Amino acid sequence: GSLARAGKVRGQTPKVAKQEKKKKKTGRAKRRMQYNRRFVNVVPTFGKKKGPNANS
Amino acid sequence: PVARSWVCRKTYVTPRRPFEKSRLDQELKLIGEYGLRNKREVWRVKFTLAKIRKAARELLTLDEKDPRRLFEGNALLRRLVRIGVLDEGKMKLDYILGLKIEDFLERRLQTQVFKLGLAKSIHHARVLIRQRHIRVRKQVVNIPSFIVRLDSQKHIDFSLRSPYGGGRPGRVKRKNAKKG
Amino acid sequence: VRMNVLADALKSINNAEKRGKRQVLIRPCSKVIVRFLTVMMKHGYIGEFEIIDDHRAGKIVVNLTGRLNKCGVISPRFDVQLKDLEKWQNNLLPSRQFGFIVLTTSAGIMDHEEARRKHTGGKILGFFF
Amino acid sequence: GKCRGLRTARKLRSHRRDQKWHDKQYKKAHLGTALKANPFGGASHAKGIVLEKVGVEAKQPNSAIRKCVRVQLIKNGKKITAFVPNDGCLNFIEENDEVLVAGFGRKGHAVGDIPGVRFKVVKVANVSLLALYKGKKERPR
Amino acid sequence: FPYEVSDALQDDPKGKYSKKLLNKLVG
Amino acid sequence: MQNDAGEFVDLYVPRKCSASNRIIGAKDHASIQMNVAEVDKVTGRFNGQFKTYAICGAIRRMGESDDSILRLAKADGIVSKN
Amino acid sequence: EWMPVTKLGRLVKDMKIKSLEEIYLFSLPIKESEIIDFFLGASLKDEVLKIMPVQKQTRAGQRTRFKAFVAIGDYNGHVGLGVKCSKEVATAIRGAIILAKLSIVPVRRGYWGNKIGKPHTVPCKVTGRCGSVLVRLIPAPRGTGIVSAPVPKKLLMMAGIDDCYTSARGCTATLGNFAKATFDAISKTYSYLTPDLWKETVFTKSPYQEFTDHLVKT
RNA sequence: CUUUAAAUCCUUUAACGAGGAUCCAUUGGAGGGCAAGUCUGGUGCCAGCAGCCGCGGUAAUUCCAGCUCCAAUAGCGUAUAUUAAAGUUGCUGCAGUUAAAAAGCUCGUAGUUGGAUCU
Repeated sequence: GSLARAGKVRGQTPKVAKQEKKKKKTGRAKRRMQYNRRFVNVVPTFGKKKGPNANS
Repeated sequence: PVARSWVCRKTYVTPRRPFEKSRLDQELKLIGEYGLRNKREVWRVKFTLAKIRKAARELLTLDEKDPRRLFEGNALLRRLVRIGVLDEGKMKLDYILGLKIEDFLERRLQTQVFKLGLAKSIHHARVLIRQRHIRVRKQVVNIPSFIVRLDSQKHIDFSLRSPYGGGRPGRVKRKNAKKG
Repeated sequence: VRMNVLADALKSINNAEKRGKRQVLIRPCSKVIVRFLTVMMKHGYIGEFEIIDDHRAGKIVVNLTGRLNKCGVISPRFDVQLKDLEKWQNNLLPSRQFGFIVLTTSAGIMDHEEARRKHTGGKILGFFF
Repeated sequence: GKCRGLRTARKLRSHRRDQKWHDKQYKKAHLGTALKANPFGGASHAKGIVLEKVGVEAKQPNSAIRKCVRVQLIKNGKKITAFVPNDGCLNFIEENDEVLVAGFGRKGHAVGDIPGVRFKVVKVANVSLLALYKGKKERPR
Repeated sequence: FPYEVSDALQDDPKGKYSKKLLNKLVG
Repeated sequence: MQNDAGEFVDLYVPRKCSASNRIIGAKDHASIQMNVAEVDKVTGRFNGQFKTYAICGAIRRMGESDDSILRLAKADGIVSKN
Repeated sequence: EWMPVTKLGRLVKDMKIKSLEEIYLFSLPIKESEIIDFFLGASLKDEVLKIMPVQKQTRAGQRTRFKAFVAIGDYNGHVGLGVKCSKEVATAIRGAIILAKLSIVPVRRGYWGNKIGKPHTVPCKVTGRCGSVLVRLIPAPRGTGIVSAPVPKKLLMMAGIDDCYTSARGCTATLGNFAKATFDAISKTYSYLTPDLWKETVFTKSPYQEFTDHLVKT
């Protein structure tokens, strides 16, 4: 078929700049943060399905 | 030909199933509880315990009066007792199979520095050891994974040159005192 | 034709035990069959048996205490050394707590534990648990 | 049934040797016709000159124009069709230029929609396609 | 009980999201 | 069912068939435990004692429960000879 | 409240049957899940192994039913596996929990080598079969854990087995047949005659015989 | 200083050296397998993704992006060969009625395997 459309969608999408955000911790501190999130303090545990990236 | 030695060895094993929720949770619990940098530290201690269990199992297949079984089981049990992982009462090869990874994790220098009151938390313990504040007997030890032996446990002090253990305030305190 | 009369004997005992029968007829009899039966009986797996003496070859009536889970033969009779006995008894036995591997040995026909006691190997005849 | 005799080792070994040739993987590995027919000649990657750009129609359940290139390998001169993975990445490749090509991931087998294509372009003009796609590097003029 | 996942499953037993809902209900 | 110390560690001890000495499984609902009343020698009346025979479902399925129970009763003296 | 509909249910409700093992001793069918709630209800944990949409071709489209596989069991030597098909998923899960409770079997645990402490593994090599799926459990040393696929691992952990080796043959992608073969293998632990079980069986009075007076007078 | 022919490096002093401690951690992914969003915008069987099943034809959880998340982490992705997974080469340990498969049938040499029995 025709090769005219090659960077069609990638070129035609509106370019949105990455937002500025503070750096994430690394190494033992990042794992400490993960451990605290998963295990130490967890309120919404009442027998329902919750995911770490739930948008609802 | 070179005068070099190429005897090198990998100290851990990667799990067969990469994304297994139960194993991920167990490893993260160990990491957070013991202040570990990554999953490779858990896998390294797991590999150590696995090799010890394999040796104990292979010894338990020998005859109870086998000279090699006696000698090498006695040596292995002595080694496990020496680092505090095994109790002196349980000097049988069957008690090796009952050991856990946490048993070895307690004997790290980081865990002992936290548990002897030298640090406020396990992460404070790690950064204290990494910053040359901790010594065992008279040797300033800098490795968090340093496995403390039973007779080295009572000689973990706070280093004669560290600001916490004998003087010479640090960079920050000296600079601030100079400022005012 | 019929080779390994011990194989036929052990398979007949196995089938009779599965059928729940209290006695099994084994023919022909042989010295190896009798020694294997004695090994099985010293551990309480079969109970007393009788040799019907024909004038050609033996017959045996074995009383069957319902304890035999399985008696089998290993063909060919592989030669087994003491260091290789654990592998055989790990492949053939259901547990390390019970079950026996029978070996013919210069010291006689006997189970693997007694072969260990006499510090000797031999040729594997079969197993029972 | 199979032979169970103390002196059947020759028969067992010869039977295994003969019946291993009825295994597709073993015969392909040990026969030599596959290595002769392999355009890479057993290599993981290969360099070629982009002869032209082609568009391959995806197989019937799907509808798309997969942008590939006909390249000719330097090592032996064979003509290969190599997929250009990401989008707009065909704009980075120009005809008659050097290109580093790898397998498509299925050990000489077509992947997904693209029929009869078992190679993908990895580098063009000695700079990776991933660096060009992300803007890390640019085409050398 | 996650009636949301079960109801979305009964909406489309073979749907595009059927595998995800089936996996969600498992456990 | 024993450990090194000597304490019994099994959850329970299953019954065995009185005809085959095989274990009657906990889900063998075709197995029975017949109770056979015992009789005073002089009066011929139920004396309160009984003989218990557990038969697995496999034996009852093959039709051997009859002869097995008859043999068990004969061995116990409940059933006479000839 | 629970009003029993069977003799066994009444005997259990009236605190006349001491343990579930007295029911297991006589191989009595359990037809009321409230008995299992009475005996192990404080420790039973259930997991849904799979929801499986099955379809029946009808004149107008495909009728769709949902098959729930639920493994239940306290982690101390009892386990059950129940499968329920229903119009709705929640009903299937509830029915499968009930059926798993009704199918709970005792699990025999043994020692691999020396017998220090409590039993940890299967007493011997056992095999369960279900539709071309064969599951073999092998005793494993102390601290081995369960070397098994996730489904048999769930069933074996729920059965209180600590250490095990597992070998599976057949179409283990059939989760139902895999689960049923593992359940069958676990069940065969107490039906396997070992030399420690050779001692002559001393019969005790049946629940239907011991408490006949209670049943008649009620 | 030490090291070393001489050096470097490590170790050891000393001086300066951290608050976006900007002295900034990345590589892959987020439908399932398989950990992790049917959130927002764009595209509209196109561009592309996709090892496999599949996604894309105007509410795309799968493409292009933003945010968020998660996997390993000073490392991570890809291609290829190879090992386990493969009891899909099976000695242990596979199959041969209908899924691939027992020669049309006999004889027959080599090969393989061969009944009891002797303190």
